[PDB]
Amino acid sequence: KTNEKFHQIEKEFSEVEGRIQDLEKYVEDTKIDLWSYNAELLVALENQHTIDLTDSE
Amino acid sequence: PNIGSRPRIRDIPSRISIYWTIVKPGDILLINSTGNLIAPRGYFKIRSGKSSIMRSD
Amino acid sequence: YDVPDYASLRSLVASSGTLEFKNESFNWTGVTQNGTSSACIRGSSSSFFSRLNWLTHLNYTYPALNVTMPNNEQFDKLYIWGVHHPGTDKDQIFLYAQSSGRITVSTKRSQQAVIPNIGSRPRIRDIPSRISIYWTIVKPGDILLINSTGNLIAPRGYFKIRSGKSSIMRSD
Ligand SMILES: *[C@@H]1O[C@H](CO)[C@@H](O[C@@H]2O[C@H](CO)[C@@H](O[C@@H]3O[C@H](CO)[C@@H](O)[C@H](O)[C@@H]3O)[C@H](O)[C@H]2NC(C)=O)[C@H](O)[C@H]1NC(C)=O
Ligand SMILES: *[C@@H]1O[C@H](CO)[C@@H](O[C@@H]2O[C@H](CO)[C@@H](O[C@@H]3O[C@H](CO)[C@@H](O)[C@H](O)[C@@H]3O)[C@H](O)[C@H]2NC(C)=O)[C@H](O)[C@H]1NC(C)=O
Ligand SMILES: *[C@@H]1O[C@H](CO)[C@@H](O[C@@H]2O[C@H](CO)[C@@H](O)[C@H](O)[C@H]2NC(C)=O)[C@H](O)[C@H]1NC(C)=O
Ligand SMILES: *[C@@H]1O[C@H](CO)[C@@H](O)[C@H](O)[C@H]1NC(C)=O
Ligand SMILES: *[C@@H]1O[C@H](CO)[C@@H](O)[C@H](O)[C@H]1NC(C)=O
Ligand SMILES: *[C@@H]1O[C@H](CO)[C@@H](O)[C@H](O)[C@H]1NC(C)=O
Repeated sequence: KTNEKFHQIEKEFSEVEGRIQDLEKYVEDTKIDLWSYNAELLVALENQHTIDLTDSE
Repeated sequence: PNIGSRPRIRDIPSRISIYWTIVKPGDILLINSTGNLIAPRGYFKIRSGKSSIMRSD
Repeated sequence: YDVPDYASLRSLVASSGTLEFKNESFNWTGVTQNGTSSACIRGSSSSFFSRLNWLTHLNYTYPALNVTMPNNEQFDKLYIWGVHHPGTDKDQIFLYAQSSGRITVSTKRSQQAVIPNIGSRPRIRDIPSRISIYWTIVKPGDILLINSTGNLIAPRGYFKIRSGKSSIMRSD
């Protein structure tokens, strides 16, 4: 059930450019951190609910 | 255009700078110049799409 | 001084956390060095910035410059320089023989061309003139080429730009 992500911003750099490049790196890092926390929380919730479901059953 | 003695790469010091202008339907494109012009031979069909670019090996 | 794109130069400098300035023997010939300003006082005497070298006419002339400095070793080299925006036409002629001197600092990858514009800015600390601070970073294997016809404030060396964990903050 993935979603299309055809076009995105450039996420790798080989030069120092200034404030816009730093902003792009910052938004990339914030998105990655938020999605990592979301994934960890989702896995923990699903594991807890599965372990409790297969015990209440 | 600004004349300048840039370091030689492939035994040529001169450079070119590439611009781009997009014309909407109903508009016209007008080109005026007095020198240092590198003109187009035609136009590219810019359109919305699902294409993308990536850098790999 | 006023720095075009100041918020980017500040972040670029603050991310390295190193002020290891290394003097380099540049090829400034035919012009006088060590310009002196009265608003800058060091040791109760007129002075100027230590890192930036303010060049001026020598013997009522200012020959065009073409200097180079290759980067051999395996680290980047950051050059901080600037351009002097004078107050009036008289203040421009008194310092340089050229009234509208272009400047051009080029690496192999890209070039920067600047035109100083004369203007009567409001006086701050009893001086109307300004300076604009730029910066060029040289990758390993590239060379830095500086060409100028006036209004040049050259570097004395280079800063050792490197990746690091440093940062900047504003507090009291
Ligand atoms: C301004 O300074 C630059 C940098 O020093 C000079 O560019 C360099 O000029 C030399 C001498 O012409 C070049 O080396 C030789 O060039 C010719 C090419 O026709 C040829 O004899 C050799 O193959 C050799 O390459 C050199 O490539 C060139 N570039 C660099 C990066 O060093 C420049 O000539 C100076 N003067 C002016 C008026 O631009
Ligand atoms: C253009 O207009 C500006 C703004 O009015 C003028 O700048 C101001 O000029 C006055 C008169 O020179 C300055 O006041 C006095 O200046 C001298 C400095 O040598 C001195 O007698 C006093 O200490 C006093 O400061 C004033 O500072 C200056 N700036 C401002 C912000 O008011 C300017 O002179 C006009 N003309 C030209 C040709 O630029
Ligand atoms: C640096 O580039 C400048 C132009 O930016 C060159 O200056 C020219 O030099 C020639 C040769 O003396 C003069 O006839 C021209 O009038 C100059 N033009 C300008 C706009 O100043 C200069 O040649 C370059 N430096 C060197 C050392 O070659
Ligand atoms: C320095 O600049 C002068 C300019 O005339 C040039 O002739 C000379 O070769 C350069 N290098 C040295 C080491 O003097
Ligand atoms: C300019 O001042 C510096 C620093 O004091 C000194 O090393 C240099 O020799 C001076 N150059 C000239 C041309 O006076
Ligand atoms: C300055 O240039 C003039 C005109 O060529 C010459 O007579 C004089 O000797 C020069 N002075 C110096 C200090 O080079």
